[PDB]
Amino acid sequence: TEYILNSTQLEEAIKSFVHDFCAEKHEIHDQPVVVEAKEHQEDKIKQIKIPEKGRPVNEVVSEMMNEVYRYRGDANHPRFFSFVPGPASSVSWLGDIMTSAYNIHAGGSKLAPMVNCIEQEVLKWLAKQVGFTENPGGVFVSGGSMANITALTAARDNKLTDINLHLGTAYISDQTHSSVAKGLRIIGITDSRIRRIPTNSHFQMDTTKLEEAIETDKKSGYIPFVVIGTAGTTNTGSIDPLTEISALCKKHDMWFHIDGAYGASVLLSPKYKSLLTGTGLADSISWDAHKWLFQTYGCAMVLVKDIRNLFHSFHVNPEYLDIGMELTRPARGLKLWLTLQVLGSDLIGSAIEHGFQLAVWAEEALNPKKDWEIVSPAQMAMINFRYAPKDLTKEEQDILNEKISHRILESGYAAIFTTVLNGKTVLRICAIHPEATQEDMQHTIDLLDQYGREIYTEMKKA
Amino acid sequence: TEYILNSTQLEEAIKSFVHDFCAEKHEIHDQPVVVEAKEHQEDKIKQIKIPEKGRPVNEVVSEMMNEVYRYRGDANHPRFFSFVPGPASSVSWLGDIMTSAYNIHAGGSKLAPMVNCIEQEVLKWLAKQVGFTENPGGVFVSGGSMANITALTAARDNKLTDINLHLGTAYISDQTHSSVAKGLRIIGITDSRIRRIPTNSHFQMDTTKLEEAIETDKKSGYIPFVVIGTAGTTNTGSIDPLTEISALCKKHDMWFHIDGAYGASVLLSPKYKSLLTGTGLADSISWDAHKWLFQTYGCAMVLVKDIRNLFHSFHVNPEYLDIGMELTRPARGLKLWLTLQVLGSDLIGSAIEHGFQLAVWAEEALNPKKDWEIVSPAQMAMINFRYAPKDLTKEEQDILNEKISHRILESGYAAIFTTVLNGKTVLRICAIHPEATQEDMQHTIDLLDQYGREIYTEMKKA
Repeated sequence: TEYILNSTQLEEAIKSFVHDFCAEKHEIHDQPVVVEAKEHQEDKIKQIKIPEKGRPVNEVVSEMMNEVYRYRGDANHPRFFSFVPGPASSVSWLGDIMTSAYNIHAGGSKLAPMVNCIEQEVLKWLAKQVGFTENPGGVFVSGGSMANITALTAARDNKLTDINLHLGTAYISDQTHSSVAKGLRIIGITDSRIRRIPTNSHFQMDTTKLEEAIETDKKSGYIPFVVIGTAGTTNTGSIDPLTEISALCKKHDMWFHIDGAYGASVLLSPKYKSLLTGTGLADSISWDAHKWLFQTYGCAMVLVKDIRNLFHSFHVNPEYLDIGMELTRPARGLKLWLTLQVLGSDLIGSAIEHGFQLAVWAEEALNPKKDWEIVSPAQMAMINFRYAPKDLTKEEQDILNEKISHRILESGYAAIFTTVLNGKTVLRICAIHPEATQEDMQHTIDLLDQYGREIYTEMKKA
Repeated sequence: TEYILNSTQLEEAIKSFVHDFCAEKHEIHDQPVVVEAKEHQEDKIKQIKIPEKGRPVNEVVSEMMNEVYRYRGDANHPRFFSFVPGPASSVSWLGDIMTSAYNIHAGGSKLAPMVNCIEQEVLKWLAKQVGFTENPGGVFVSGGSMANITALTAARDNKLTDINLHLGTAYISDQTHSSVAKGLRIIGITDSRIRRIPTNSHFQMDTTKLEEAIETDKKSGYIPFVVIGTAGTTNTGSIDPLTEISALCKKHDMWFHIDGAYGASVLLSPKYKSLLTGTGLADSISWDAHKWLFQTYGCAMVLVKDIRNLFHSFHVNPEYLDIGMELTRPARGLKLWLTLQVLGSDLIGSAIEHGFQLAVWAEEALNPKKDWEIVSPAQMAMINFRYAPKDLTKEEQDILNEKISHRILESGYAAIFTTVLNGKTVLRICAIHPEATQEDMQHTIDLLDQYGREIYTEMKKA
């Protein structure tokens, strides 16, 4: 039992892993972006049981490095063009290492008071960038889903009671992230009472159809209580009409929550900050640091304009008076604080702006290309496009684009996935890697066009 | 921008911290259990701003180590007799380092499939220990709070509709953790509809008064839908009558959820496993690994007997079909798996049993002591006791017990805090440190008795 907490075998394995991993960090370019697992790999894991007797440490570590951690998308590779695993700074890694070492937590007791002070300082700073100048509040959460549910609960407790909750209705767009409707169900709003407002050609929420749905629901006897606008859509990086939405909310006595899990980072970019004008109008906003603030999963934030709303929703005593929904938390904000102090907000701002440039470069490289359609132009480091030769009908065009995705993934040169946009299968690129160059974007596009016409000629008909 | 993700200054700072921390791990005994911060320390943190220009890494590192991380309760000290910060194995630390290094996540996408395979293997194994043999399900959560709300949301969707949700009532004891009632509010159950059933002298839920409240509420027109039994109360480690409660739930069509954030680990102890007979009767159960599975915050699990109930509450499409409430999660289960593989379940079991022995040793040392009352006997590594000389009245007895707590904390020899139990201030000991000895328990009690009569004689009246 004296070798449970600490042993020399462990102390060595830790130092060895850190050393080895730092060394392998310098040969990321030589490695494929995405390594895929074979179909027998799952059973290989399921056949390792939870043993009664312990195993030698480095034997288990090697097993995890080879059989578990190996099969992933390296988000720290410049040509990993997805954003769900975000590029993770080693400053953030260091934050995790220290926080886990000291074994401390946020909230809960008062044994670690400075932990909460650190997090509070960050949340205050983030409040400034959003546009909350009055008396804001906030809490660190594990992700956007948790950020969304936290805000929507505050929204619900602020607008509805237990006897009219069944009459409450919520409003989102068809490009709104799925966690929002999911979170709405959890707090008591049925899917039948969650309106999916259509979007522009620019994928922004149609505020005209929004108001129509609001007046109709109000007339039916329902109680419209919240509109969720997205600042940085998952698919296209589009932004809902923030001022227009806020106007309707003030008019119809509705809570305005902005889902800025991805796009809220743009506030740190002096060049593109103006795109999120009116975030300070919202009553609450979500923000993930593991997306565009270069953190490891998971470090996300939710901010409210009036802190009294978080108290009314999440206080412990006397249940009628950060917090919520957790009591004791992992010290998530500590690694973000460390990142801010070491890198500074200017540098982080510059990195975000480089993300915009990468998408633009992808579009500029796609323009001369023949039969390449731009479904969504370069917007907030994102771009959606497809190879659509006139010869192939609708169905075989979608299959073509999917085959292109598989072809480049197997090549291990870049990570590009397919998303359904406007009814058609579309290739998507989200480039936010700080060290990605124009050559990276150019060659990738050139490699995509190559695969595009390779599979094109493979359509031997009939 | 090329020094955001990685730099030599960072690679050195990482290797330096890990190396230095492992070295200081050999002098934990020489250090005080709790280091308390002065009243100027908060301002010392608030005066450091979020800089636009980056700071040198080790300057920031030293700052956090000295001004932030320094002020904490060392849970890895054998005489830290609280459990909220649990004793953290370095295997768990290693798990954190690896998980953060590879920058991977659970759920979400299909880029890291073996991560989910690993977590699922653990959850299946944990299901076996609870008694879910039919078709169970589960998801890793950030803590007990998240485990409770996940299960209670499942409870609600299974028993109530949107128009009678306001009529639903829940039933807990006066010893049930505060996160439970808080979570009930979040999913739509107001505090006025959360019944606090009184407890025995053994601090177990009175199943007789429970049925009375159920029949009364049923007659009033309310809809009793869930009872939350606790397997291992925060204060005394008491266990509610699991079979009695389950019987009532089957009879009255109610969901049975067990809060085993702390006590569910006892299932791993072959000696004391029988104390949790009937856990398999519940429809859901919570379980924290950062409490008695020697993990860092936060690593917790929630299990349900019927996985379909979790699907009905947390599915994404078509919202009428792990998961919930999160989509993408930190790979929390990976560090638990590493711990399980390295230490084995037998060794973990032995440590738990050693926790029991420590509490027993505290009681055995307290029996000969005069004027020391045992409010709660050694139960699940917990014991509650007080120094109550007949000379001092009720109020000054409580003040006495609080001063003893302060006296031993300032000495830095042990961490013992006060809890209110049966209306009176009481010293509480939770000893779960795998390397704590009988001398540790004996000297602690002897030191308390010393301080007890020291403050006693300081009551110079009148």
